[PDB]
Amino acid sequence: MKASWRQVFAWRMQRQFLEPRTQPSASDVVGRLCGVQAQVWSVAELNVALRQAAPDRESVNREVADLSLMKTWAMRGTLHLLRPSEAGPYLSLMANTGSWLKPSWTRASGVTPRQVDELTEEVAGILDGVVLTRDELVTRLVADKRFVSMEERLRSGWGSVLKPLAWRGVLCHGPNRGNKITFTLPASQFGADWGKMPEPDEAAPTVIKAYLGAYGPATIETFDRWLSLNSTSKPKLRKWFGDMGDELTEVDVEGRKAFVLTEHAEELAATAPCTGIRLLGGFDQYLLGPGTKDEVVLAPEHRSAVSRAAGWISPVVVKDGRVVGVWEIVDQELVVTPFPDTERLPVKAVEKEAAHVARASGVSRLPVRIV
Repeated sequence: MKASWRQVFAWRMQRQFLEPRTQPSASDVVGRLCGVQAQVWSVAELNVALRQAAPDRESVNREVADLSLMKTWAMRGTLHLLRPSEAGPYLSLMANTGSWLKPSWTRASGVTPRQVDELTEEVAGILDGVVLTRDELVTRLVADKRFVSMEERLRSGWGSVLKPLAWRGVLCHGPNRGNKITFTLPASQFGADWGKMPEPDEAAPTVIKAYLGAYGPATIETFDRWLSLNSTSKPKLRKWFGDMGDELTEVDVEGRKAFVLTEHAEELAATAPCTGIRLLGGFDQYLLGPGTKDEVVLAPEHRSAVSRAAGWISPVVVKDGRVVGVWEIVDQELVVTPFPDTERLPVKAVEKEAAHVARASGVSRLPVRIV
């Protein structure tokens, strides 16, 4: 079949609870979006709240509190919100990349593959039904003879060393102790909601299904870029997609051959081309799904305005499905900065979005300035 990009954009925005507007729970949003980047917590709250007809940013904190959401390291090694019952397949595929097996990882971390296995085992035992800060956990570890020589390596580079453990499912965030972050065992925290982790082969079709269900149609390259910055074996990827067979449909999207779920093929073909304005927070999944690199969404000459140093992903103005500018809250005003070659933004449409963002931010009003 054929489809236009504006069809695809409209369909994606329907799947991602952007247009039309409904009132999904935080778990519904996180589940649908295949996770939400949560390194900056305020940004994760906003991106869920903006996907609710009546923005409810505290829904994230509440559902984290009642343990219907987990925080751990997943895609591309970054901190994600995930539904605990859905986390398995995602994590299994990350472990499959075996990033920590590379000599370069060993040289940087100061931890051997043998030692990663030992840490996996020991951390799982320490955190079983136990909540510890980083320092508390590291202190427990170095009491061990296998790890006493590693104390310096573990403290300074904990952020890197913990990721294989997260991917293997032996650690995740516990409840915050005041302002400090804690770690615990997923199995003990989530109980019957924590399923046994699948092998990568059985997990792959689940992850691919979930991905295409929000960010389809897409290529294999685009999928693995989102998953792991293209770290997966390419022959393995070919088999994963191939074994799904007619569960997938090939779509010619204005020249680009891509895969969509067959169950969504007819729906996509009937979707009207994307129209309208949408104001998305920073690090939004609408962008990160297909990737900021995708030139049909974001023009290459304007990419540096969105994706900046230290991995900053700006809030974006989306018009007809394409990124046409950025925005920022300054002095409790919503300041919009369109790109030079961007069409004149209808002020009333922007102001309506600002009111939606205002509610999602927990403030009464956000005056608009277009710069």
